[PDB]
Amino acid sequence: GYDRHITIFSPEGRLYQVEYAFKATNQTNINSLAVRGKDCTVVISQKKVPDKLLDPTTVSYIFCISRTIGMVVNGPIPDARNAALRAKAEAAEFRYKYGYDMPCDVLAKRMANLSQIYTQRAYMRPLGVILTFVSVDEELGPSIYKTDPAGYYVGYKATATGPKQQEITTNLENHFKKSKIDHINEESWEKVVEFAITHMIDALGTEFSKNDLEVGVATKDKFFTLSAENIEERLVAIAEQ
Amino acid sequence: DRGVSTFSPEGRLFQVEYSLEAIKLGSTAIGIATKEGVVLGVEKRATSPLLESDSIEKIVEIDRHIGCAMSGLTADARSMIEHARTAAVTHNLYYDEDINVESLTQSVCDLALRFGELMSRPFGVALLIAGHDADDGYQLFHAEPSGTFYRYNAKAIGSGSEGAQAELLNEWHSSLTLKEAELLVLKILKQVMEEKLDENNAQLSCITKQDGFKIYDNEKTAELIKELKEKEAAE
Amino acid sequence: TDRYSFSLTTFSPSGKLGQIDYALTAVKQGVTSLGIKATNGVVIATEKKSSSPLAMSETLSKVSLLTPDIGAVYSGMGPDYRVLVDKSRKVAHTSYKRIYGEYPPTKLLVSEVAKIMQEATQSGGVRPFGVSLLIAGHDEFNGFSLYQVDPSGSYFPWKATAIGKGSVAAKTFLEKRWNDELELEDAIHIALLTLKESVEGEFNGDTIELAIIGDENPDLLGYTGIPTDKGPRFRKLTSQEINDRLEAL
Amino acid sequence: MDIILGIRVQDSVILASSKAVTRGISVLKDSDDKTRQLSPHTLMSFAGEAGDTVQFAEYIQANIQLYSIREDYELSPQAVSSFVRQELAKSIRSRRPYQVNVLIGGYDKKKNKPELYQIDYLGTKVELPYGAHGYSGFYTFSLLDHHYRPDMTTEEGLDLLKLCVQELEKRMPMDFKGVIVKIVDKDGIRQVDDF
Amino acid sequence: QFNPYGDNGGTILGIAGEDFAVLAGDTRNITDYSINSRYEPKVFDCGDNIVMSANGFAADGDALVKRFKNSVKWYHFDHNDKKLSINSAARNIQHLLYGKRFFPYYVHTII
Amino acid sequence: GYDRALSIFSPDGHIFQVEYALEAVKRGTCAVGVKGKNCVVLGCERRSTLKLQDTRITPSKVSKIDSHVVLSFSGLNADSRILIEKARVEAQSHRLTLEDPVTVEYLTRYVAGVQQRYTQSGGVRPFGVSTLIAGFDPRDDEPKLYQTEPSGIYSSWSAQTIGRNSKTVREFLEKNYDRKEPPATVEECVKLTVRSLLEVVQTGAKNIEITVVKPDSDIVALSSEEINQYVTQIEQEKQE
Amino acid sequence: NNYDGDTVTFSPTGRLFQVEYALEAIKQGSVTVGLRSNTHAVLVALKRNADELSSYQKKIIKCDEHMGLSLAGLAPDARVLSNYLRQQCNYSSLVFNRKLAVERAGHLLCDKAQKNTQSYGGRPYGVGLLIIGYDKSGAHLLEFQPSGNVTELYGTAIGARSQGAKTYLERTLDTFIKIDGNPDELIKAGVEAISQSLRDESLTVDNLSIAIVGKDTPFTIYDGEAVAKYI
Amino acid sequence: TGYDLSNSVFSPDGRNFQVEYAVKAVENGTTSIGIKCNDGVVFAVEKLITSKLLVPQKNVKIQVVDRHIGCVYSGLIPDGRHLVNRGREEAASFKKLYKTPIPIPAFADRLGQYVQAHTLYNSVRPFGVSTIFGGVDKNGAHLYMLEPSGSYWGYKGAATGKGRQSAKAELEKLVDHHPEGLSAREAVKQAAKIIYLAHEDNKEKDFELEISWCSLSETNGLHKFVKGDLLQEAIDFAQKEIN
Amino acid sequence: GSRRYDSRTTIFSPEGRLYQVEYALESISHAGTAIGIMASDGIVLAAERKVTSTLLEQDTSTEKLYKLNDKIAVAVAGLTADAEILINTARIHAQNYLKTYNEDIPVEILVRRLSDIKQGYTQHGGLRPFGVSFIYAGYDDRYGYQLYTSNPSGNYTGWKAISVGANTSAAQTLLQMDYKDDMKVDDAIELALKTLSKTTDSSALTYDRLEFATIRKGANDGEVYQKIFKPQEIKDILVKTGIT
Repeated sequence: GYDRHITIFSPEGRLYQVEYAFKATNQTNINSLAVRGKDCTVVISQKKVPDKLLDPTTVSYIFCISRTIGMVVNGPIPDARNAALRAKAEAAEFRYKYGYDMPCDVLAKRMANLSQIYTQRAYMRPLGVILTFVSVDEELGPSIYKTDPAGYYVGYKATATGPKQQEITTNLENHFKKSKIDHINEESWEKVVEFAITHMIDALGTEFSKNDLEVGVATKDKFFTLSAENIEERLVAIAEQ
Repeated sequence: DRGVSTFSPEGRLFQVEYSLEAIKLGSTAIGIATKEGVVLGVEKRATSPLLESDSIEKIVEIDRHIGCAMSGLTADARSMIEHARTAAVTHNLYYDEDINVESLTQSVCDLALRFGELMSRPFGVALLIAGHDADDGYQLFHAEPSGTFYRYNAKAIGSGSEGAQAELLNEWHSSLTLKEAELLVLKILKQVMEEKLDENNAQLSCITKQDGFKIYDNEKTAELIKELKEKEAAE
Repeated sequence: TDRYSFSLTTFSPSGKLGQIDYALTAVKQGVTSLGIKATNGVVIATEKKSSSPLAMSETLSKVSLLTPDIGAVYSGMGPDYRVLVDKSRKVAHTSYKRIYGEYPPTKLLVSEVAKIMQEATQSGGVRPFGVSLLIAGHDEFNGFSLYQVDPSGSYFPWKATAIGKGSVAAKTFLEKRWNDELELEDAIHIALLTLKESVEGEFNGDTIELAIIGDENPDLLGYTGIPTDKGPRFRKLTSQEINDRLEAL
Repeated sequence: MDIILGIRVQDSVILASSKAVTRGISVLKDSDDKTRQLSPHTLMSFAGEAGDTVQFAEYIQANIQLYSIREDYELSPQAVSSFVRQELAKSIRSRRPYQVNVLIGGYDKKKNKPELYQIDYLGTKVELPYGAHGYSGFYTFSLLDHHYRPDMTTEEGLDLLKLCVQELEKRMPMDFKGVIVKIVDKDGIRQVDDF
Repeated sequence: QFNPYGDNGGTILGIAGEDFAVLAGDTRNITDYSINSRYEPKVFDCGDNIVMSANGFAADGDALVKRFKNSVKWYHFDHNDKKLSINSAARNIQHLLYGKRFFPYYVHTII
Repeated sequence: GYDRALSIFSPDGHIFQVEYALEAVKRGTCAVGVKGKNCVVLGCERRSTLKLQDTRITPSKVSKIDSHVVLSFSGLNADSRILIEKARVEAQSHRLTLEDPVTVEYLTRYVAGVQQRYTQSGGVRPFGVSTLIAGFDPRDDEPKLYQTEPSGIYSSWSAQTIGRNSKTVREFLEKNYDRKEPPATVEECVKLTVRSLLEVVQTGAKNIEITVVKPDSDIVALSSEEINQYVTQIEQEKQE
Repeated sequence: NNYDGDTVTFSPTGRLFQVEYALEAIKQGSVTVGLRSNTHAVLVALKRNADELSSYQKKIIKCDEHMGLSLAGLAPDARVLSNYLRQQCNYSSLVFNRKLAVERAGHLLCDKAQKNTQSYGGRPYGVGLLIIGYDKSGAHLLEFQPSGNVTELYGTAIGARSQGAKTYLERTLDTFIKIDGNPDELIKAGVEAISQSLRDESLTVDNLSIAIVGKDTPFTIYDGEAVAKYI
Repeated sequence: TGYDLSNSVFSPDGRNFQVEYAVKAVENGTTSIGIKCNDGVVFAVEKLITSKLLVPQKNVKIQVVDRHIGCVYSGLIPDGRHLVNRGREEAASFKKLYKTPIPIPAFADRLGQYVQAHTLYNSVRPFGVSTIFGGVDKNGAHLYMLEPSGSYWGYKGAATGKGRQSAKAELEKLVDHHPEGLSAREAVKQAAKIIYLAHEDNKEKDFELEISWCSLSETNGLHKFVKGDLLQEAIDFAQKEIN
Repeated sequence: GSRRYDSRTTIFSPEGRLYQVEYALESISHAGTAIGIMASDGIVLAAERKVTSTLLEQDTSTEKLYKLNDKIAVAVAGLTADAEILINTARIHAQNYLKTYNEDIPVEILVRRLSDIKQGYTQHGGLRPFGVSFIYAGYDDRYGYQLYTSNPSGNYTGWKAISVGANTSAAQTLLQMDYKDDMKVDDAIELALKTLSKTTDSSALTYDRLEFATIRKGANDGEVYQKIFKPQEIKDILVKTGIT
């Protein structure tokens, strides 16, 4: 049973250590979701600060990888920050060597290749994280690319990750079946954020205060996260209609 | 399995303890330190009568003032002897003098705990290192694969050792002559050896300040065996 | 420091290399892919089995250009395939193009990929690749060709074949229909027919990935004025081009 | 060192090599043998920088003797000369190149033919009816060009060589203290002991 | 171009008597035509009844004396506090000096 | 680099990989060496499960290390090549630096040292080989015969045998070899050697190889016929 | 038990068994005592012979003029660690013209031992050490365990039966700490403390090892006839 | 099973048991805490007096990094020293390239990445310490706590070791009773009390209190040990509250 | 640490055998049979491909017979990918030798090198051995026509006729029955195909399941020619020797 401890094949052609790394990915009990506007890419994630001794401003699973790229992580924070540091190093190096900003999809591929290596080389363990990369790419426009512990990645019209990803996913699928377009047809990112929060509320059947969420927005030439107060203003607009 | 450098629950290194077991299976070697010299004797233990027993080399010169006898996995001793010779000669090159017997012994013992996962296992041989220097006179040390070395007035190692050591406990005193030490080594070897002791299956050697390290001829040892036989028959 | 300097694939008492057998089992579970060789071309094809409908599956390319005249498809572990495609593209340059000033012939690029796969089967501290590849290509002196590469590093040339899930059925289907007079359009038609059998759901241009090695495409070169440079022979068919051929089905 | 000559006649190869060893101001020795037997039917003479000559020659000798034992077989003169050439060609792009020029005289027992190879320190190899290194060729080649025949006997080879050495002793400014002469043929290698 | 050497002047003198020895040196340290110090000791007690001076380039001289003193310390550690005899000290210093054969200590040493 | 301690001590003070190396030696074809008064003979058993073998080219069992020394072995054939190559390289290196060919004892000590090193280096297994090394020291006429084994111990022998059924042929040599009178000719020595192998061999056919080594690099392998005359004469004195 | 195969494995209760086993080797070692006043620091060590023909194994090692130690456990490990200390004392003198603070020596030993407790292939050191010295802040005594824990003390003991000596020193604390300017009295309290750990045998002239360092006293070791005075 | 025999192995429930066992060594250690005040941080730790023979004040536990950061830990003391040695190298190399002393959040991640690295391989063992650390940088005071998994967050107050539960509840009261904040001087007094309170779970032995602080106003943003009079006054204030 | 997962590929069993070598030999016994036969005027190599398909491109396919240089070829039994690693190494050694000595490498020197490489994987490095046995057919001007085999132990031996792969016991008995020293290449061709015909696990022996090669001094005057038979040429020699 040592084929269970390291990344070698089981007799059914499976990699158990990879499968168990996916299981670690839900250990924070956080759900996240990402959607695309006409001009922007929005990512939201639940925020849970279960201890009063914590400084809540330091509790985050959203990362500013470069000027243009944001990353939300589903998984434990040590592995999340390992991935974040590496992604930051890769994006900076890419710009130095090739003279232009690393695209969201290329960074996702690169991080996915690194992950592939941990599934084939025995001395390295997979990271127990799923990485959702967002930007407004200069060639491809609003972009969502997500990586997992198998070294798989793909681009998304929208996506969700966490213990309740299925509910959010089906909710999002239902909306897009209706609208028949690959994105939220909204001018302003404020409204795309409101859409994103609204559909998370429907899908999880729970309400949010301003401290229950984390929001990241990508626009042309920048990614930024919202303060509790920008989020409050979002929540207020949702309630008043 | 388990690491080659693992401690047991009693705080002993498994591999060192096990090499000590291999040493217990070795042919016997004995040394006796006197104020006139140190004697070193060994059981040769040829495995067949067709084996030419003067090709059995278990006593070995390290330098003019230092000799060495071994017991255990004797092939393991060759790199230890090579190191000891290099260290003695190197010290003389650097300092224009003889190296101390203890310093030489310590240098050999520094090799011993250099195993891991450096060599892959401890040495499976124990050494009796005998010699003379100006500061501490005639000296005999016992060098183990644990890297410990003890100084001794007399000592036996190998398969006959705790019978031989009991004997040495009784017979050693601070006034032994060289001649008396030689007979004693011969007598205790005779005692613990399977075969009948003679000049072709045991070997003697000494180190004196004057003549340095010497391995005895078979003819010379034959005479001492004869002389032993007669003194025993005389009470 | 990688301290796994020993093989993770070894011979069992029965002579089996377990990890290779298990890699082959992972390939067996994989989505079906196939290739057919015509007189004037080769076609490779597979199903784009999308993992969620929110996934944009045109961003996941199962059929890959290796050189302008060589393409590849796989069955098994997608991430293993993706890294092999990166290495294969590179080795085509480093161990051939930077030496001879031309792209490698299909069989030698296959040889290089195969060697990489063999080494993952014997080198210290790694597992075999969990993929089988089908590699189609053209070169001047060998013409059109199609190869399969397996997790062991073994490769074989085929007239037509299939790998993954429905391969036993697909191979029997292909044996009936293959002859040495097929024209590329015939082989495409047969590929589409064969592939329909192993596909459950949707079957259209957006769920099928199909590429050909055929005529030189001067329109895809990107420049004019060098007579001897006539364009890549590898071409991926569009969603629309596949659907046009699905009415003719 | 200084003069090394070789001539390949009908059935043998003759190598002639000077005896002097000069450390600047004094002739330290007048009986130096500038040659090594590489195998029973192959001889190599050498000249060039002090120390490097003998080091290179003994290194080559050790290698050919190793090959001979490993395979229980004597390499052909052509094979030995190719091995030597490669060593010098590799050496010329070294940190410190061997500054050594050689002649290889061998009798090929398979073809039953004497062979003479001339190789300089760059790894420049040529097979010749006669050859030399240094200035020796400048004084001797006009004589060899005149008298040489491919069907000469060994004794005619030695007589033509005597004439070459006489011209060297006449016109060359340095006293090279005569030559040691060795013959390589089907029976092996021997030294002519009065010359 | 950087010149790693200098000349600090100084003159030293050792004489062996029947049952004594003296090592003497002037205490002036100079560069070129300037005096750096009128009292910079240049003869040193090294332990074990050995005195030493390494005259010439003072940086190298100081480095050598310092290394020899250290070698005396380690001789005691390694050889049961045995006294380093003068002949043994001398051979030891040869090895300290020859270790820098191709980048020498620019000094004339006397013990 | 692969570093694993494969040769390690067991609780009873045994190194099993070395002991198992000896088991590989026991399985190998029998080899014997006998010294005469002015020669040494090496005899080797050839297992006769192999006809259609081409004997011109098939690796021979006795190997010249230099022109004056030979080596034979029992155990893993592939392993023996590694030791033979190293020994040949060392013989040339000794000639190059000392300006004298190796003594038989020096060469034995070298091979034995290589074998020992492979019993306490990480990542390697011991050689499954024991050797008989025989010849004459340069400018010496006293015959030499040594034995090495996987542990790296070595020693000198008046006569000795290794490999399968060597218990039996040692039995024979111990009762038939008189030290006070070694086989005083090539003939006597070769006859005593063929007799020792006949205890164990089967057909005295091409099952038995014999190599004679005399002083001054005089080394020759006997042929099937010449051995056959020994086999012949041996059984004709038997029926008696 | 399943967790004691190497130093890189915690047990389910958070223990490191290879380290605990290393600690066990010290417990089998011969007793050694350390104690200090405000002017001096003293080591006393009971040396062990192998038998009547054998020497008594030395327990005390000088590290510098102002520092040294005594060992209990694997002696070759003490040699490795004391050699390291010699080098570090030496480095401080040569580079900074500064005698290495005893406290700093303790920190360096801790860190050296720690590395052998957190990596594959290593083993912990199997020796305990008592380090005395006199530096710019006076007399000091340190106890080192191969877990890497180093502690500053007025007095202590390690080795077999060290508990007796240790209790004695605990009662005497208020007396011996005041033995300033009298080396011989401090040593007596040391020999008395170590006596609380003897059974069967007593302190003989080849048995006893004493070392002292202080105000105007280089670290010096007394063996043989030089300890008869205290027997 | 056998999933807990080797570091970096995921169990079937996605856990790294060797890290969880490291946490047991931490829970077994003495109590250590930190309190973030108005313009600084305070660190304090319980030091068990195993014997009379321990020289008082002399086995210092709190460690400075650079000049502006304090670190304290519970668990295996040598592991904590190893982590601080690494932190000192990271701080030096940051200051060398960037000139400015390392900011506290930047320093937190340096320790975090290093501790996390020791959960990636089976050839190393996780750290058997939880570390409370922080100080003042250009954006104000920062307090952090870092676990054997590499996990860290910023805190208002923090505690670890055997008396962690007691200290936490005490720390929570302070957070509730002072939304505006605590002065550095108040924080020192409070820290002394909380260690005294938490010492119940360790009552067998007596202990020695050790406190340090970095405060913009009180220490000029440098890390200093609380000594002499100010220490005594905090010991007294603590004695009172446990009486 | 990592020791836990180490198979220890280079250890003796208690009987003094090499586990991985033995198990590699077991693997090789399921490979298609290959046969070499040495005549006075050349050498034959014949080998059977493993269970084929009608869609396999035979005329561009090679799985058993490989050229090492113009004078030396090999037949492979075992893991094909492993074989190609070793084959490329042997091709390089041959060119190194030619460059160094300006003479073609003698057959045995090549064979010994490849065998030493295999031997190394059984003694050090902790890697699995190559799952390959070779038959070497070649010519040099010292020994003339030569046949060797090597196996995963790195042991090699010379033969007049030999088989490797599946059913070697049966094959070897059949070769031993009909082989004669004065036999010629055309006779050897027939013996090789007859032997494969009888030992095959297939229903019949057809051209599409064979690879075939001869090394003849049937190259004009003192020189040697290698001929790797095309599918049509294998088909003709099956008819001509009357097997189809």
